[PDB]
Amino acid sequence: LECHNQQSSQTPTTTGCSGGETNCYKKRWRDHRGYRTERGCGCPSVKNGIEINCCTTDRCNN
Repeated sequence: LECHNQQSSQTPTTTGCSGGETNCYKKRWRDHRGYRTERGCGCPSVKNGIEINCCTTDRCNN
């Protein structure tokens, strides 16, 4: 279980999940004054048009 955390490019870090958590997520969106991005732990959260990708194959945030 190992995932990295590159909050909005900026700087990529390394933070895996634990305590009953083992799911990586890759969500991002850009709207009128509302662009954000997060890729740490998650999975449930999808819609239409935004960008979302869940993974859990040990180091799958590339």
